[PDB]
Amino acid sequence: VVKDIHFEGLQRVAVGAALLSMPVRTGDTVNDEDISNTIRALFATGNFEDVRVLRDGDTLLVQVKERPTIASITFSGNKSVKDDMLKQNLEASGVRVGESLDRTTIADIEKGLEDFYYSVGKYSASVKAVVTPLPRNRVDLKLVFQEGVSAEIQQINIVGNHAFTTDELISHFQLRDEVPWWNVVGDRKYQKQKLAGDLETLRSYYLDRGYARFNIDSTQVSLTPDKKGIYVTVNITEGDQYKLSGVEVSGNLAGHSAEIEQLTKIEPGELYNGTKVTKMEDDIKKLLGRYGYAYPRVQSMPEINDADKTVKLRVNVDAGNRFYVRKIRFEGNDTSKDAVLRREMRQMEGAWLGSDLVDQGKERLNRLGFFETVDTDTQRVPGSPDQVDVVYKVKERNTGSFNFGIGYGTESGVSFQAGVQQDNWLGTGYAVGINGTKNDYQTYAELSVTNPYFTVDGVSLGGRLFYNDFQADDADLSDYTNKSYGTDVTLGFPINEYNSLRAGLGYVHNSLSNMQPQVAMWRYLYSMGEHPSTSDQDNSFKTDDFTFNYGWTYNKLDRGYFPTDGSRVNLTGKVTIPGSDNEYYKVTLDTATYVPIDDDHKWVVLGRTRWGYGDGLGGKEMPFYENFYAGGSSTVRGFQSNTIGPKAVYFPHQASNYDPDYDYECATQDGAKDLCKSDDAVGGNAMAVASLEFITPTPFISDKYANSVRTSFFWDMGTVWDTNWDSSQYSGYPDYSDPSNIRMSAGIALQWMSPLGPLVFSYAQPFKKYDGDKAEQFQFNI
Amino acid sequence: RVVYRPDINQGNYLTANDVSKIRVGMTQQQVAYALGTPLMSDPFGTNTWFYVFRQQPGHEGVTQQTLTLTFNSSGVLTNIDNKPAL
Amino acid sequence: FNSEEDVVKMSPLPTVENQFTPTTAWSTSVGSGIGNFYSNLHPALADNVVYAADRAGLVKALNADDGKEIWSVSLAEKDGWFSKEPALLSGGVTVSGGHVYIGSEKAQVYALNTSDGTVAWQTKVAGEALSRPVVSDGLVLIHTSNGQLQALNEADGAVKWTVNLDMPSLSLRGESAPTTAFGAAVVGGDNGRVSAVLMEQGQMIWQQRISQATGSTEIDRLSDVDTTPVVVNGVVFALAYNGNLTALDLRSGQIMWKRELGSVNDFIVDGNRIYLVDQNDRVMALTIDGGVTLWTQSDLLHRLLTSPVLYNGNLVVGDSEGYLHWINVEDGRFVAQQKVDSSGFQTEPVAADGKLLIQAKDGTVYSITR
Amino acid sequence: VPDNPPNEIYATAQQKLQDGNWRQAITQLEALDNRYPFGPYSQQVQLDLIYAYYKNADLPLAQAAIDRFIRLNPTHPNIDYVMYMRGLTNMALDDSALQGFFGVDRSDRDPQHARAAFSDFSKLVRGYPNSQYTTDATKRLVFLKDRLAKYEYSVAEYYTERGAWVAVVNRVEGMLRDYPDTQATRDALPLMENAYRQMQMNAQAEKVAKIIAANSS
Amino acid sequence: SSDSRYKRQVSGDEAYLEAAPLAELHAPAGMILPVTSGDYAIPVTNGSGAVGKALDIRPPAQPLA
Repeated sequence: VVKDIHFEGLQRVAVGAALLSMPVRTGDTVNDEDISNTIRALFATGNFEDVRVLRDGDTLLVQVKERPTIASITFSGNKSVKDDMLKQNLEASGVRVGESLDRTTIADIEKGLEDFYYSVGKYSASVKAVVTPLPRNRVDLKLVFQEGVSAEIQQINIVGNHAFTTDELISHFQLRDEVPWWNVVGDRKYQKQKLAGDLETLRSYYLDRGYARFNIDSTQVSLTPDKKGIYVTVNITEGDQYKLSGVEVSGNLAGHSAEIEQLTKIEPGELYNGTKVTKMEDDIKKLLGRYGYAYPRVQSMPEINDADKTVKLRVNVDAGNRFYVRKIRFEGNDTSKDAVLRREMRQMEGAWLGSDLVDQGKERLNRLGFFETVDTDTQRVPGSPDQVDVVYKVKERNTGSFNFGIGYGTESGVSFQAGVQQDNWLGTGYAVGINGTKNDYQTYAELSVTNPYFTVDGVSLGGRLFYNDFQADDADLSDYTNKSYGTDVTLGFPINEYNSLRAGLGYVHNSLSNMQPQVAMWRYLYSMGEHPSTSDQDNSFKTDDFTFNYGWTYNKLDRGYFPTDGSRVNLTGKVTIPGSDNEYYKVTLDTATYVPIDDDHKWVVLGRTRWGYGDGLGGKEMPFYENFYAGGSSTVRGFQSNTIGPKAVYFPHQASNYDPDYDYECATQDGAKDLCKSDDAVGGNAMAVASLEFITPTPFISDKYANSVRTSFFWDMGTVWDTNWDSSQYSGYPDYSDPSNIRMSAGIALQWMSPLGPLVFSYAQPFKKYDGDKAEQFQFNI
Repeated sequence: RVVYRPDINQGNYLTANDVSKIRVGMTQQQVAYALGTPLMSDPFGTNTWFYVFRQQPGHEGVTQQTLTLTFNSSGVLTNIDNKPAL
Repeated sequence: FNSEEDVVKMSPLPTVENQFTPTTAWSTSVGSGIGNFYSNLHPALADNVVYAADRAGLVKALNADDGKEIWSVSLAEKDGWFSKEPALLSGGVTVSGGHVYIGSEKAQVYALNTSDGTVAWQTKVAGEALSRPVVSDGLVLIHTSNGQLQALNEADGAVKWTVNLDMPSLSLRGESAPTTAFGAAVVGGDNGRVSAVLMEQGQMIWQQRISQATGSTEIDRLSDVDTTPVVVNGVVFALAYNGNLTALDLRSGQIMWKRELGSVNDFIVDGNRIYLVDQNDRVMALTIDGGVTLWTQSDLLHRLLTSPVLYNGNLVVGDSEGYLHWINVEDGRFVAQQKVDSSGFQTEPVAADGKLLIQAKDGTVYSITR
Repeated sequence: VPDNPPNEIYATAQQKLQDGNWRQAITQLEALDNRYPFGPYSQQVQLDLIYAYYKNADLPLAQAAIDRFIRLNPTHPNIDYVMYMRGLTNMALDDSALQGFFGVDRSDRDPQHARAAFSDFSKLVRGYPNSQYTTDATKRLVFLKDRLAKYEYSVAEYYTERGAWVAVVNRVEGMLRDYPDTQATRDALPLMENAYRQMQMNAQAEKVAKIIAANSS
Repeated sequence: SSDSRYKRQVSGDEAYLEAAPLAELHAPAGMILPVTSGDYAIPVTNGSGAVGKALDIRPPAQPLA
């Protein structure tokens, strides 16, 4: 009968919308039934509570408190707690952002926080949840969280225990009392499931020991009202050990019996403690799994006699799921081709269960480190109780490489230190490595190329193609210039997947023109018989050398991006066949080892070392450029890069075809005109380098962050002695014939492997060197 | 290298035993689930079935065991196909 | 590293009146001993003698004396995976006349009927130790708050009636231990339902659900709920672990005088005359008239108390760090003029006549009277 | 982000959309979605956001907005628009054109996004075979079928080399049951033939050769 | 990707307007050729919407709001 009335001020669910929301539909015979209906439904809707029946004439006229709906939660207070559990416990509490606000639910989140603390352990229920209806539609929720409490749990209440020393048990456990000053290995803390796990710790412990009546029964939790001194008590019910002299088994495995018989081949004296035969059962388990099963039901049910202490074990042994074979599949292959990943696999359809297959595929993936969710899904392919589908996940990141150095040559032709790596180029089935250091007058050009396959038997399309025209130009180039040019390309049929002595082709010739005026250079050419000069840097050598070499490589590594189980081994040795200017016997040696010193593995010790020596044509000095430089760069830092060992002394020279005046420090146009102390370290013919360092998570970053960020600390030790050296002329200057060039320095190294930036920030503070080593203070690597 | 190759298999092994478990004819369902997966699914026509194991172990030995049956009905056969290495 | 806690209201020392001299006639230590580790320490006095024991069960007797303390029974067991491991020190102590009754950390009963010094009767029994040994006529009867009843009965060393009762998940630091009133083996609500197992051979006489002995319901717990009984005038004032009042007599829930006003820390509810200190650190001396009394000086805030021992009208309630609080006739008012072994206060004292008996965490026997 | 009276909110937003800097517009529309959810903006704002996303080729944002609308509204007169765009984004999931350009293309990449595309499109046509959308549907349908024919070709001939030539066989049987209508499939037919060769299986080889002759590709 | 598209019709070839030979495979009438297993048949449409480019790339409709 109503007009769905006038409102000088209506805003929300309205004249009509409110008209019907309450039992006040225009056109109704309304009774007080409807009035109470209005009142209650107003409370009820959980969108609006300013509840009344205020009729002018009899027309409802209202001061409103318009508050729809929940709008501003304010998770006030989050100490080590995040706002997300607050939000999730919020919808758990039945309200949320976007929820109808029924002011009823309030205390729940109090509880929703309060009780929450329990599941952590530590409990300080301080849950200040206050709501401010802001009167147009807005709501501001103040969610003030006080929980001052810790799970610092040390009640080693270990009782029922008279077989294994309480302390031994403690050592089994994760609640100790002292922080080592030698290594972080201790535990003291809580969770319900830490509880259970430790329960099993001691339990497995016992039953393993051969216990067969051991159980645990006492669990009495207590905390002081101060909420920190956490004492909880536990007791057990021990078992009985045994000695074993009895055995039974029943097999329906189709034909592997006396292979078990003598596969164990015990004789009449051997002791009961159970996990021994648990590994006997694993024996026969994977025995059949390889034979061609997947899921036989096989148990070893024991007995309990002490009335003669006489125990006999029985085993039921099924045959299992022989032949479930279906195609393999992939997921997460998105820029890689199916075919290349299939080139990875070694699996074969049309067989029976092989763990070795799938798990090796896992690891082969792990090797790659471009992309990682190493997932072999091998469920029963539905239906036809005859088969099993095979399917595979991986998670990827855009991974690509380039290294160079800052400057210089932006004032000049845009100068390039261009070493660039697609690593999706193996997405071409083969990967090429390229870096040229096309420096103003240093034209370094290399080629590295590998398809892992000429042929799948292991032969890998591996080639190394070299030239540099090197000039070394600041004010001239006739100090020296090289057309230097050589290629080494592999050939090997690696029959064992860790044995390789191979026979690839190794050649260089170089054109060496107008070399430098330094004493080693002179005597080396004298050694070549090519007696060198006295005042220029102008001379000739055309070097043509012929290689017969063998070398062996052995690497077991898990993770491709970042291993943990690091054992990588690479050895080269060159016996140089004649027509080579030097028939050098060159030995080059390098190893690296991650030992993940923990099973969380966050803690990995890294040791890396390298030998380099040349013994070849006893009868020549060495064609020099086979030299060793190392130090002060990354394997060592704080010092000049690759500067160690033997120095570089100039000889009085007055040309190079123009070495310029105001020249090298001495023995030339600058300073001293005669032989002098020109000490510029270059190293000798036996080099040795090694880093001794540790790797540890900065956990102050997200699991993603540390997944991309690595933090370690190094001791960087190197020495290089020239086996062929003088004291007679070095009657005043230092010498090299055995490891004495040992130094000290340590550094902090930080690397973030962000997809576009692999980032190196280092502070290695140099704390020992020798003569010829210069200081290095601040620069930020690649 | 024509000298060596890593060994070669096409498995799901068997023997004249489960063969003896089997004979001329019984429903394509039963035997189909009995001797295992149908190794070579005839596409078209003849329900021609091909239990063949293949083995090439490294330049001295072999096993090409080939089997074929025909089930053109409720699962009826009169088909002989067994042979060792070839 | 250090961000897990929030501020607490604490009101350490706002007022002291020097109108009491807390003098000492002796003040002695034999040194912890105590450490910080729960048990029933208190300066129990037998016939003018307190036999002070520090750790490794070292007893030395100060017998109402200006501080000489010698009855050398310095005893941790001869043995163990440590061969005299003295720590893990919580023992049941009783002196009946001249007999000492000691259980050691795991129900270890020792009857030192002091005549030679260390009197060598021991029986070692399994289980654990929480409360005092209640010797009802040769019957060393104990409830430990694992809901356990033990009757070490020394005509053989132990005649065993084992009555293990209900328990909740959290062990009640309000311990149940036998309180005998007229054969009334009065032992409280193990989940809050007060049980009688009176010994005839071990005999659960009666129960009656009273209240909550809290172990798993997320409710009010903070107040020092000494879930412990005070049977007096028949009417039993057994604190229950939810902080609500109840009075039972005739054994019985036939009365449950349950006036709740809140929850308390320190109680001696002596007949009708109640001495109650809340977690507010507010003490009332309740003379019930329907159960209404709050004389709140929460002007002290959240300091752990020790059992308020009254003497000369003088309810001296000891709260940690050199403070004992001597509520004389006027209620709930005293003067806080303090000198003791300020070595923290952490468990109940047992007092005696109008004097004071105190035992320190570091010191042992200090005679802080007037 | 505006909270004008809300049509001028939604208008400063769409002002940034027609303005084309669709990012700021999306900010503005979300703020409108941030402030007032009670009524039917969701419909209007959601179309704005989906269209802007997918024209920016904001592929997963497009999926998200589409799905959260179809949850807000799983039946309006714009079913064709939305379901069409879903098939499209499922396609876009399979292949991305950013490295495809020094001479690169993805022809045997993620099967399952193509799965989602084929599902969406065949679903839509068997529901709605009457739109400008339907034409795109059939076009890209045959396209992807042929595409994954080539994917299969890649993979199976890979085996063929690798020597799963019998597994090759049954794969080819697979594409057979899939479709004999695209040219790689034609080409494959001889591959099964090759299997018959190398696996000594003779009359079958004769037969497959005849089929190679018969459909002549 | 814009190769004169992304403005009024779908990307990809228009050669799937001229897609692969969808040809009945050949053998005499009266043989079963158990090839075929799916929803892939393309009917003779009359449309069934717009064929080509000038179509709506635009949503089939838009509400002013």
